[PDB]
Amino acid sequence: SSPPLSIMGLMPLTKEVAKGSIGRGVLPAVELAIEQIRNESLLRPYFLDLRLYDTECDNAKGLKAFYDAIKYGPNHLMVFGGVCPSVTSIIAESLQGWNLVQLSFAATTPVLADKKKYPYFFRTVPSDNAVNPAILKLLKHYQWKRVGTLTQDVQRFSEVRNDLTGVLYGEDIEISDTESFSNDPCTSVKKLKGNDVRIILGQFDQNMAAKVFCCAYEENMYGSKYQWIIPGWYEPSWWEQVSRCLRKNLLAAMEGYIGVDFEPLSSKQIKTISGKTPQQYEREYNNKRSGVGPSKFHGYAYDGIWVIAKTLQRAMETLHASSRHQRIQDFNYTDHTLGRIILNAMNETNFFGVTGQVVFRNGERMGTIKFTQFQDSREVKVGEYNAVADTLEIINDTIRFQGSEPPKDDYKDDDDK
Repeated sequence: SSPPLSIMGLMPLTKEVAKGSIGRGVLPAVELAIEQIRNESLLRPYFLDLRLYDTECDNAKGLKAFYDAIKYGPNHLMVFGGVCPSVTSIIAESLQGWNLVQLSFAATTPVLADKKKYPYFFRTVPSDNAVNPAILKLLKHYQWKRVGTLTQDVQRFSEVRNDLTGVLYGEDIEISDTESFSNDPCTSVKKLKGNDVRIILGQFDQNMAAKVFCCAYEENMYGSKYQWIIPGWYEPSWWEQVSRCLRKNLLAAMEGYIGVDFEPLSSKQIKTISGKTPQQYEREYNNKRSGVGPSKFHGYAYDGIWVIAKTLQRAMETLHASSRHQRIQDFNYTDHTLGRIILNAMNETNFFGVTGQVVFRNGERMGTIKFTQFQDSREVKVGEYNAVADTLEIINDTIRFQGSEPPKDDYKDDDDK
C-alpha cells in the first residue's frame, strides 16, 4: 500500500501520426529508467507512477489530453514530455496556474526559453539556441572574427539568429552582414558575396538548404576560401531527395560544410547516476526496443526520468526539513507550495547522465553540442562542445579544408589558395 507519485506523460504515441515514433522510440529508455528506480526503491516509501496520455501531435487533442488528465486522472505532481513545438507551447503556457513543473526531452523550440512566459518549463534536450555558444567557440578556435549570417524568415530560425546577437556581446567577432529570405535565398547569397563574406552562419530548413547551396555554386561561394556553418539536424541523405543546379554541383558546394546539433549520447566512458556507462546504457536500450525503432531523444528521455526521480527525492528532503513538515500524500492537489518546492528542487539538478552532465540554467539544458562536417557524400562527426565547461574538442584527423589551411575571414589571404 505504498503511495504513488503520479506524473503526467505527454507525447504523440499513435501510429496515425508521424512524430508518434518518437514517443514509442523513447518508451523503452523510459521503462529501463523506471525499472531501476523501483528495484533500488529510491523513492521509498513512495513509488514513481508515470501515466501516459497521447497528444497525437495536435493542439486541440494535446490540450484535451492535458485537461482530461487533470479532470479525470490522479493528482499529477509534474508533466513529463511535450514533443511537438506548438503543442508544447500551449501546454507550457498554462503550467503556473496549475502549479505543474514540466520536463521535456524533445521540444527544442527556442520559444520555450522565455521564462517570463514559460516559468515552469524545463527540458533535458539542448534547445535550437544551444548551437550559438558552441559556434562562438568554433569561430574563436579558427580565429574567424568576421562572419555573415543567412536566416530564413520563420520564427524557428529568426529566434536562433536573434539569440546569436546576445552571444556575440563583447566578443571580438563582428557580423559584417545580415541577410534574410522567405522563399528565394539567391538575392541574399549574392549580397553576401558582394560584401565579401567568407564565413557564413546559416539558419534555414533542409528544403531551403538545397537552394542555398545551389546559389553558392553559381556564386562560387564554396571551396578553399569559404566556410558554411549550418543546422546539423537534416536527414542523412537530404541532398538525394532533391533545384536549379545539378546534384553534382550541389555536392561540390556542400563539401566541407559544418553542421551543428545536439549530441544524442555522451562519448565519455564514465559511470553515470545509474551506475552504467553511456555505452552500456545504449546496448541495454537496443535490447529492449527489439527493432521497434530508435529515437535520437532516448538518452534525453532516460535522463529525464532520473531528473524527475532526483527532483522528487529533493522535494521530500525540503518538506521533511520544513516547519510544518507536510507529506506529499498530504496534498489533495499540487498546490502553490508543492509546485514551488518541486520547481526549486529541479533547478538544483546536477548529475552525470547518459547525455553528459545534466544541469539546467533558467530551465534550459547545459548539454553537449555535436559538430559535423560534410565529407564526400555524408556528414561526419568532427568534434563536440561542452556547455557546462565551455569546452570545444575537435577530433584529430577529421575536420578538413580544401586549402592547406582554414579559410581567412576575408580577402587578405587569396594568393595562397
